[PDB]
Amino acid sequence: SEKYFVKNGQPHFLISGEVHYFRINPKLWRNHLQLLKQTGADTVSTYIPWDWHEIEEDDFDFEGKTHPARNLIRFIKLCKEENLDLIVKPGPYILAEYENQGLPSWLLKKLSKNAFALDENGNVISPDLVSYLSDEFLEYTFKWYDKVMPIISKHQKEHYGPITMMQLCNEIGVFQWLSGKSDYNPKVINLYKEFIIQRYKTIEKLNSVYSTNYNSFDDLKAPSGKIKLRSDYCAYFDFHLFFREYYNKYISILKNKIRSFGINIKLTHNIPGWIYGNASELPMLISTYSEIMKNHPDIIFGLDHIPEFVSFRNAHSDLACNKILEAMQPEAPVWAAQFQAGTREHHVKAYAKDLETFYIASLAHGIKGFNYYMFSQGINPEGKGFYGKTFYFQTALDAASNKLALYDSIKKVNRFIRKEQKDLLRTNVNSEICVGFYKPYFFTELISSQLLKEKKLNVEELGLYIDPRFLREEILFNGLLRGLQTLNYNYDVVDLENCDLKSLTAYKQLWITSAEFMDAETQNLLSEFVLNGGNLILYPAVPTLDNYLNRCEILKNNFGIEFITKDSSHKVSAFGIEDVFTAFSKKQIYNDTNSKPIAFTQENEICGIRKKIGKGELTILGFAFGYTSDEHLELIDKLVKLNKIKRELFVSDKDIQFVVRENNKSRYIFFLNYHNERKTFNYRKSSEKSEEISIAPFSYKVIKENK
Amino acid sequence: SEKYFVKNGQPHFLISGEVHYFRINPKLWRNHLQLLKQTGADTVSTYIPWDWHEIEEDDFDFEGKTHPARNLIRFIKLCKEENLDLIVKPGPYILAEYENQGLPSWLLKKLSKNAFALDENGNVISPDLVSYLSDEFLEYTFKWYDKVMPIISKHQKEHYGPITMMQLCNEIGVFQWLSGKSDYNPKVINLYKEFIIQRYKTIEKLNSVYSTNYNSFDDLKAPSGKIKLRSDYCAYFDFHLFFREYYNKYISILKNKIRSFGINIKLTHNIPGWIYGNASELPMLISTYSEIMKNHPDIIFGLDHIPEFVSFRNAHSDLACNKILEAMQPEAPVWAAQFQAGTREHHVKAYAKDLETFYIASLAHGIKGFNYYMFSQGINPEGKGFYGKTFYFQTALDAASNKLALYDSIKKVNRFIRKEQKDLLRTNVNSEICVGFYKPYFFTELISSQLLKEKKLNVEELGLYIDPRFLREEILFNGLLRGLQTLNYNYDVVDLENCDLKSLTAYKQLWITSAEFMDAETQNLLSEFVLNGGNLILYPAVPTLDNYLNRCEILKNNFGIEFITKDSSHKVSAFGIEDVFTAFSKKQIYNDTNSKPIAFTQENEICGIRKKIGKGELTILGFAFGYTSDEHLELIDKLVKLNKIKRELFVSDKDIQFVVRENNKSRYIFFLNYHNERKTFNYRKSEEISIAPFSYKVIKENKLEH
Ligand SMILES: OC[C@H]1O[C@@H](O[C@@H]2[C@@H](O)[C@H](O)[C@@H](CO)O[C@H]2O)[C@H](O)[C@@H](O)[C@@H]1O
Ligand SMILES: [Ca+2]
Ligand SMILES: [Ca+2]
Ligand SMILES: [Ca+2]
Ligand SMILES: [Ca+2]
Repeated sequence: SEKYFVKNGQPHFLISGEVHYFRINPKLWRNHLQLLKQTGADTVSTYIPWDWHEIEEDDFDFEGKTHPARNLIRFIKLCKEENLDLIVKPGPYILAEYENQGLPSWLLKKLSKNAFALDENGNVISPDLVSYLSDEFLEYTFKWYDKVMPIISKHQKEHYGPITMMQLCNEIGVFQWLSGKSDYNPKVINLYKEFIIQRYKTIEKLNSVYSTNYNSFDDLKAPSGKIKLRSDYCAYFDFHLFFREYYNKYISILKNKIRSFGINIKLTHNIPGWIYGNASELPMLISTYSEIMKNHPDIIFGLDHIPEFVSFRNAHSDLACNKILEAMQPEAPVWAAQFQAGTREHHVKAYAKDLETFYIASLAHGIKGFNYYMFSQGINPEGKGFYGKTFYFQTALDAASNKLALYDSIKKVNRFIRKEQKDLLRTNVNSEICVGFYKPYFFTELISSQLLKEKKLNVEELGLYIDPRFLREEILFNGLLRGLQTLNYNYDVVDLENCDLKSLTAYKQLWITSAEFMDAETQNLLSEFVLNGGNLILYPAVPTLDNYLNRCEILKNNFGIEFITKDSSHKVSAFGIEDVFTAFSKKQIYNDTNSKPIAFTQENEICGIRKKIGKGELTILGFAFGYTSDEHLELIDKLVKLNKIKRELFVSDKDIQFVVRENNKSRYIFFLNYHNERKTFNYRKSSEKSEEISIAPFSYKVIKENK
Repeated sequence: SEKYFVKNGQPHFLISGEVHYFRINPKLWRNHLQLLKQTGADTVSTYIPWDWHEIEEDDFDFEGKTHPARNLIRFIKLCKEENLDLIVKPGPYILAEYENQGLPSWLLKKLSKNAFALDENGNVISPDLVSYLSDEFLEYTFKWYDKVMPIISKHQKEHYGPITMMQLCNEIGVFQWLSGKSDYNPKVINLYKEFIIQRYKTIEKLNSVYSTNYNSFDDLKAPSGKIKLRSDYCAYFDFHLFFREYYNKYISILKNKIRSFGINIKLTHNIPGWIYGNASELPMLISTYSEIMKNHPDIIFGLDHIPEFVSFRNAHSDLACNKILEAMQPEAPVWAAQFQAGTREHHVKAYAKDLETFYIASLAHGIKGFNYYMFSQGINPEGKGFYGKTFYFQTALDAASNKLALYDSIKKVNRFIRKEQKDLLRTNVNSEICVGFYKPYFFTELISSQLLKEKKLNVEELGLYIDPRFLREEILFNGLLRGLQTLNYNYDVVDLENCDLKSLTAYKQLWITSAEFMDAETQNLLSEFVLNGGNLILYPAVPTLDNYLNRCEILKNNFGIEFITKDSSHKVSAFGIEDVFTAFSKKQIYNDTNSKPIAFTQENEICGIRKKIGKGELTILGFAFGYTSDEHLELIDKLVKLNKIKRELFVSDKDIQFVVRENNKSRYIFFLNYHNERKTFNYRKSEEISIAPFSYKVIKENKLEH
C-alpha cells in the first residue's frame, strides 16, 4: 500500500513553497511567509548560499551584520513564528541561477587547477565546476559546513526549531550532463583505476571480459573519444559504473560530515532532467543515483519538475518520471523537491491556468508532496544573479509580496488537497501492467545523450542495430509509456535489478523493451517469471549478449526460440493491423515451432509469435515501434487486450485522460484535457445511465465518490 | 507597392486546399471538391505522382484503366465542374510521405549506380536518392514529362481548363538538409571543379584566397570531414555556393522542358525548414535558393509553414520567415505553398482553435495566399505510404470527406478574407526599422544545422569565437526578431547582397548582426550608409575578415574604430541597464576617442560606443545578447528609442501582440493573444477589449481625408 509523509501518526501531504530570503527585502520576509501560510502550505524551502554567508575567506555573516538579507538566523525565527516548517539547502552547490552556482568568488579565484573538473586534454571544463572529490574543494566545503551546520543543528524540529529536512548539495552531476563533458581530473582517474583493479583483480580477467591485450593494469587508461570496438564499449560501461560509485562516495562524505553535528532530520537530494518542457532524459539522470539509492535508505530523492506548459506534447513526462522514481525508491513517497511555479526564463512563459492543471495531473499521477519552485519571486542582491537582476517570473508572489495570478491557483489546489489528503494519500491506481526498468540501457551519460556534444556511441560499428538510448527514449518513454497513458491503461514500473519474482506475480502482464544485450541475472529472472505462470510481452529483440556484449542466450534457450535477423520493409502486419511502421529494416524472424505466428514482414516472414511455456505466456515481436502513428496505439491496445485487461471507465471521447484512484472509503476520478478544445463527453464505470462532463481546454475535473 | 495575386484585374487572396486524388476513393472526389469550394476556397492543389501513373516502364495510366484513383483526367474535369482552379505538382520528387518520395520502384531498380547520390567513398547514400543532374535520371524524368506535361498543357486556364499554377519538383536539396550529407557523385564533383576553375581562373588565385599549396587544379579535392583549417572553411564555403548554382541548373533544366509544351502558367517552388513547431532553420533553407531566386523572377517560392501549436513559444517564427522571403523575393507575394491544416503526425496534435489563430496571425504577418496542407486526409493506396495507412490527421475533411472540427474554422477565416481581401491585400505595416540579412552566415547546411548531429564547423579551431549559426539563430532569429515582435515594433528585412543604398534611406535605423567576417561589398555598403546620414546599430562584432577569413577592415577603418578582444564576465551594463547577460566571455573593448562610451564590462572597460560619422550615427556593441532575460527587451527598447521610433498604439497589456496594417483609406488592427490567459486591455493611437487564450481580434478603422 501507499508511501506518504506522516505528521502525528496521520497521512500528511507535504505542501512547501520556495522563498529565497537572500533575494527578498528582509522587511518583507514576514509578509511572504504569512501569504505562503495562508495558501495552506505547511513548509517553506530555501537555499543557504555559501557565497552569500562566507563574504570573504573565513569571514561569516548569518546575522545581517554586513547586509540585512544575510540574517539567516532571523529568517529561521520568522519561519517558527509563522508556523511553517523549514527545508534548508546549504550546498555546497545550489545552482539556483546564482553566480558561480553559489560557490564564493574568493574560493574559485583561490583554488589550484587540480580542484577543477578537467576534459580529456587536461583543460578546465568551466571556471565554476569543481571536481567533487577534490581534496581542496572538500576542505573548504567542510569549513563552510563547520559554520552553517551548527545553526541548522540548533534549529531542528527535535530542538523545537522549524527545520524538518535538509538537501545535500544540488542535482549531483547536472554539469557532467549539461556542459556535455565528463571529469578527467587525476583524483577521478586514480579512483577509476582503483575501481577497475577491485572489480577484475587481474589484468587477465579484465582482458578476458574486454577482449583486450593489456600487459598490466598500468597500461589501462580512462576511456575517451568515440567507441569503435566492443572493448571501448566495455571500458565505457565500467566508467559509467564507476561514476555511480563516485557520486555515492561524494554524498556519503557530505552525509558523514553533517551527521557529526547532531543533525538527525531527513536528508534529501533532487533529480534534474527536464529541458524544453519534457523529461525523456530524466531517466538517464536518475540512473546516475543508482548506488546512492541502494546505499542510503535515509536520503529521500525528489523530482525537479519543469513542464513549462501542459499539453499532449508533454502530458506523459511527469507520470513516467513519478513511476521511475517509485521503481528506484519504493520505500519513500514520490514527491517534487522543485515543483514548477512561475518560470526561471522571461521568454518561456508559465501560465497559472497551465500550472494549475499540472498540479492536479500530478495528484492523479501519484505525487505525495511538493515544493512550489518558485512560490516567491526574488531580486538578486549585489550583482549575484547568473543571468540578470530578477529571479523567476509569473510566481505566486512578486519579490515585493504582491499576489500574482498563480497565488489563487495554488490556494485552490491546496484547499482540495487539505480537504482530501487523509483518503487521497491512501489511494492506489489498479495497475495490471508492469513495465520493466533495465538500468544498464540508461548508463550512457558519458557517450550518448540529448545534451552530449559529440555522439561517442554508434552501435552499428559494434555489429548491433538497437541503440539503448533510442530504445529507452522512443520505444519506452515516448512510445510504450506515452501509449499506455494515452489509452488510459494504468501501469507500474519495476527496477529489474535484484527484483523479487513475488513482486512481478501480482500483474496480468510484464512488458520488457529489450535491446540485443541483457545481463544473465535479468535473462534468468524473466525465464523464471514465464515458467512459473507470468505473461511476458517482449520486443523489439530477444537479447543474445550480456552487458559486455559477450554471448548470453539464457532467455532465448529457456523460451525455445530460434530466429535469424533479416532486412525487410519498415512496415509489418501485427494481429491483423496492416502497415505498422517499425523503426528498423532488420527484424527477428522466428521459427513457428509450438507457437502462433501473429506478425508478418512484407515477404510474409514471421516477425512475432505467441507461445505457452510452463504455466506462463510469451508474446515476442521482432520489430520496434513507439508512438508515431495511430497503428501504434491500435497495436498497444491489442497487446493489452490479450489478457483481457479493461480500462476503469468507458469514456466517449478517446482524447480525454482519466485516472481512478481508490481506497476502501473513497474513489477519486481525475479527468485531464491536455488539448486546446472544449470537450463535452459522457462516461461510466466499466463495473456497472452515463454522466455528462464539459471540460475547458488544458483543464481538469475531479469527482469524489463515497464507497 | 504591395505584391498580391490578381483575379479579374482586382486583388485576389489565393485560398487553396490540398486534396490528393491518388489517396481518395474516386466515388468521393466530387464530394471533397464541393466541400472545399463551400469553405470559400477558390483553388485545389495536388501532386501527380510519377510512381502512381507510370505503373511499369513506358506503361502510363492517367484514365483509371488499372486503378480508379489513377483517373487524373477525371479529377481535373471535376475541378472544372466544381469551379475550382487547380495547382498541379508532377515532381519528379513529391515527398508527401509517398513510398520512394514519388519515384517509380521500377526506375530505382533499373538505374545504374552512377544515377544515385554517392557518399565520398562512392557508396549509394539512399536507394530512393538520385543525383539531380544524372543523365539517366533526367532522361527518365523527361519521358515522364513527355506524358504528363501534354495533359497539364491541355488543361491550362488559357484553354478553359482549371490549371493555374505548377510546382517544379519538391523542396530541392531537402535530402542534403535532412542528412547533412552532400552528393559526391563524380558528375557533381566535375561540375564543382568547373565552378571553381570558372570562379578563380588559375590555381595561383585559388591558393592565394584559400592559403592552399596545390600545384594545379588536378590536386583539388571536394571538401569532406570536419573543418580543421581556415583553408577547409574556404573550400566548404565555395562548396555551399556551388550547390546553390547546382540547384539553379536543375530547376532551369525542368523549367525549359516544361516551357517546350506550351505551358505558360505560373511556376512555383516550396521552402521547408520548420522543426518541432519553430522555423529558426528555415532561413538556411531560403539561402539554398539564392541562385534560383536571382535568375528566375517567374518562379514563385512559397513557404511550408508547420507551427504544430500557436503560443509565445513559436509566435515569432512565421513573421521572421515571411519577412525574410519578402527580402529575397520582393517582386512576388509572400504565400504558403503548404499551410498547416491538421497534422502529418498522429502524436503531434493540431487543434482547430490553434490553427484558426495561426491563420489570422498569418494575415497580420503579411501572408497574401495559402494552400491548406492537408485540407483533406488521404489513405495510402496498396502500401504506397512511406509510413502507415493514413496520410494526415485532424484535417478539414477525413479521407471519406467527413467534416472535422477544422472545417468550420477554415470556413470562418475564409469568409473574413473574402470580405476584406480588396483592402487587406493592399495594406502594409509602417517599418522604421530595417534588419540586414547577410546570406553567407546561412550557407552552412553541410557543416552546421539543427538536423546535422555531428558538427563539422567549430569556429574556435579557426581562431574565431562568433559561430554564424549561433549568431543567426540565437542573436538574430530568437533574439532581435523575437524581441521587436514581442515589443510590437515593426521591422523589415533587406538582403544585403547587391543592396541599393537608396532602399536603406527610408528607415530610421538599420540593425546588423555581425560575426568577425563580412565581405568587402557589404563593408563598403554599410560605410556609405552611415556616411550619407544612416543610423547603424552593429553588434556583437566589428568584422575584420572577409568570407574567406582573409583580412578586411574596410568598415573598421572607415569608422575610425580600434578595439582589443578581451575576456570578462558574461554580464555587462548598457545604457544604464545593469546585469545584461551576454553570450561570450570575449568582447570588443573600444578606444573611445571621438566617441561616447555607452556599455561597460564588470571592470568598467568600454564594450560599446556611439559616434557621429559624416552625416550619420553608429552604435557598436562588442557583446552578443538575444532575448533570454527582461534586460534584453529593455536594451532593444532603448536602442530603438535612440532614433525616436514609436509603436503605433499604446496597449495597456504589454503581452498583447498587435500589427497595424494600413493603406491610404483603410486600417486593420490585428490583436494576437499568444498566452494561456483571458486578457482584458485597452488601446489608443500614439477603447476596451477581452481576448480568449491563444486567440485574436481584428478591428477596422476608416482613415479621414485631408
Ligand atoms: O533544463 C535543464 C536543467 O537546467 C537546470 O537549470 C540550470 C540552473 O540550475 C543554473 O543555475 C543555470 C546557470 O548555470 O543553468 C541552468 O541551465 C535545472 O536545475 C535542472 O533541473 C534542469 O533539468
Ligand atoms: Ca568581517
Ligand atoms: Ca602556402
Ligand atoms: Ca509587409
Ligand atoms: Ca579612432
